[PDB]
Amino acid sequence: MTEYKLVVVGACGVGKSALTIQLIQNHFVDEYDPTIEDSYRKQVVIDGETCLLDILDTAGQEMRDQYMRTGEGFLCVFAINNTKSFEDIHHYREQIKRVKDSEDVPMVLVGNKSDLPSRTVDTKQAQDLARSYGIPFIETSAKTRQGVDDAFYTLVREIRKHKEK
Ligand SMILES: CCC(=O)N1CC2(CCN(c3nc(NC4CCN(C)CC4)nc4c(F)c(-c5c(C)ccc6[nH]ncc56)c(Cl)cc34)CC2)C1
Ligand SMILES: Nc1nc2c(ncn2[C@@H]2O[C@H](COP(=O)(O)OP(=O)(O)O)[C@@H](O)[C@H]2O)c(=O)[nH]1
Ligand SMILES: [Mg+2]
Repeated sequence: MTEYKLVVVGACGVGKSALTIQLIQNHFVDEYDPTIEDSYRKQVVIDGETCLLDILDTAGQEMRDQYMRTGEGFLCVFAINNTKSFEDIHHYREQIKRVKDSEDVPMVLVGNKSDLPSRTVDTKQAQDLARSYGIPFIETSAKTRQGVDDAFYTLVREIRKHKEK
């Protein structure tokens, strides 16, 4: 069983906890406690490989540098109806680059809440940013579970592309 250490980063309220809960439990949580920062496991077969995913759901206030230093891949999450959350991505990416001392860190940009009407961040802005960074862009809904598996599996794939597993 190969382990993958994943970290989910991004602003409060973008749906980090809700995505993580969906992947594991196939349940959408309407409110999940914003101060619960924890680590979750999921055994999944991806491309004929039994993976044990170790997902840190970041939370709390602004041991951290430990998961950040050793995490193999990062989900950088904004909400499509939260312009500030999107603007914040630059900071998360910068800081991840710093800790890894690398422009090439396995990462996926996730634009969540795709079910909500009238996005304030359009797919073009999100694609432009992902392209600049050399990373995939995936739109999700934790509410409906759409793109949720795609985000996490694509991250596992970006990790493999970077390093032997
Ligand atoms: C509602 C509760 C919830 O859901 N939360 C998730 C939550 C968001 C706030 N968080 C962070 N915020 C800020 N800074 C600010 C100031 C100005 N900007 C523009 C935006 C935020 N920096 C952060 C940061 F640098 C890192 C980080 C990175 C990337 C890389 C290596 C690292 N080593 N050590 C920290 C760190 C991490 Cl991991 C989080 C925050 C932490 C975790 C709280
Ligand atoms: N419509 C909708 N609401 C969502 C989605 N993801 C999360 N939410 C809601 O947005 C709020 C913040 O979600 P949460 O998962 O706690 O975000 P976090 O602060 O980044 O962990 C919660 O009320 C969720 O129910 C989504 O895809 N769609
Ligand atoms: Mg949370």
